[PDB]
Amino acid sequence: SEPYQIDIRRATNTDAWGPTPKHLAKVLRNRYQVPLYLMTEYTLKRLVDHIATRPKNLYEKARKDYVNYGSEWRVVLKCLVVIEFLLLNVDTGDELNQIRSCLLTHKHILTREIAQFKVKFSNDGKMEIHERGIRKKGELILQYLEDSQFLKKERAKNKKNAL
Repeated sequence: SEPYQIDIRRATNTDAWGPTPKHLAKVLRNRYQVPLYLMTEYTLKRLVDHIATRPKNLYEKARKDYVNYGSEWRVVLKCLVVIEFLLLNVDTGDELNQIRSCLLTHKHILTREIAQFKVKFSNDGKMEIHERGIRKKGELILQYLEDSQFLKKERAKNKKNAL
């Protein structure tokens, strides 16, 4: 119910389209009122909660109600897009360190859950490409955490057309 949470939810909704540049900018502007640690943590919690809501097998698939069935992969991918966007766009020092500390605290999400991610079913038959997309985004985030110099340069490149 907090404003930053509504913004993150908009950016990471189950809709087929988005996030737009404006959605991401809106999430980012919460840094003037909310710590980056919390923005990062809520993004991870949404990611985890939407991974957990999926059925394990056909028995539970048929018996749990499961709104968003076959489109949960989108929330997962968009949450990773938000994390990548924050890493590239927040200020050096306090803001960036807060994101990184939150990700490191929960590093298993990247090193296990995302690394091993499977999309069993998606509504358009394209499970393979969605799975690949998610693992790739997870890989990029891990690279940013593993190689500070790469992250530093990408952040500098990201400013080239800032205005």
